Amino acid sequence: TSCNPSDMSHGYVTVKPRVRLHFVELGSGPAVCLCHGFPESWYSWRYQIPALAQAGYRVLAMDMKGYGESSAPPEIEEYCMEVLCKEMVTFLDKLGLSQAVFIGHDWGGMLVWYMALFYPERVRAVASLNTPFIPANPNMSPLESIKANPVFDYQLYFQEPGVAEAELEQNLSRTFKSLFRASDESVLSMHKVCEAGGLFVNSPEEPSLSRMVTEEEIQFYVQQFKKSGFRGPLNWYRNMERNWKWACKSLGRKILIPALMVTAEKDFVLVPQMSQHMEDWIPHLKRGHIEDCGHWTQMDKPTEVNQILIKWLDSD
Ligand SMILES: COc1cc2c(cc1OC)[C@H]1C[C@@]3(C)C[C@@H]2C[C@@](NC(=O)NC2CCN(C(=O)C4CCOCC4)CC2)(C1)C3
Repeated sequence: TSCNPSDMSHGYVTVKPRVRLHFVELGSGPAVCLCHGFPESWYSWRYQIPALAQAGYRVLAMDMKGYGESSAPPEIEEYCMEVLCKEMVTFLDKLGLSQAVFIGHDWGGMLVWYMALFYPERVRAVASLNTPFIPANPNMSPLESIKANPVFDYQLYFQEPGVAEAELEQNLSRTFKSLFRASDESVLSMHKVCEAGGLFVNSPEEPSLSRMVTEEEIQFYVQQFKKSGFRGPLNWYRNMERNWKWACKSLGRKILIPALMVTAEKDFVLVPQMSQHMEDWIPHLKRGHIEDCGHWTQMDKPTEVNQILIKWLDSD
């Protein structure tokens, strides 16, 4: 049901000089690669690694670049989609892996999406939790698509180096106790974060422990964000220009490999309606849906999650 880090097989792979990637491996069979979201760790797949291995799979759960035991280079440009995706491929190469299944959640959702577009020969199959695939529009700058959706106002507060960093890093134990909750325990409003001066502004001094997590697991995340900081994780937000430009090349291409889109009903930012037309560009796309389910899907509803994937991995 869970995973003891000191009971794992720990692996590391240098993909570039200052850049080594660490992961956790378990099981045999076809190779599955799990890529986490923000601000998390391979540990947030702790309910899915073991169930997946038992279904007959070679599972590799990752510390995405900038997190945990993976390297956190100081340059923002190192964090754009095009640079990260290529490093995934070098990753597969140095293990003798010709192809793989990729399954991403949140930001990791977007990464898994760029692989099936640009490197579909190494991608056996692709799946995403929350994150929808929406083709860029060549005539809407990214800062415009923020005007028309102020739910995303928080991205601007994130753009300035230093600022957002200070808030999340002053008291780490409060940050994760504040963030990792279910929708009905929420202590954040994404409405005018830029104006109010931050996120943890209307949030109590001593948050209560939510129902979903233990006082240990908060310590786990707390200690991982002690070596690297929040500079790395926040920079995944600050490459919107290049990502629009690179992405513009996909126009016309259609992913044709086996695919699956899974939405959650209490994610009020990565909202389900945002994927309504993903079938026009992905003709083979299967779907799933979960209810009562917020953002931290795997932690809230792990059994629903496990059943949907495993039924889909064995379908094709
Ligand atoms: C309910 O209230 C919540 C609100 C949030 C979160 C949890 C919540 O509790 C439940 C957490 C924490 C944070 C700090 C703020 C916000 C949202 C958080 N996640 C996020 O910002 N992910 C980004 C990467 C993937 N993105 C896309 O792929 C495309 C881009 C263009 O098209 C639209 C989707 C865009 C967003 C995920 C970031």
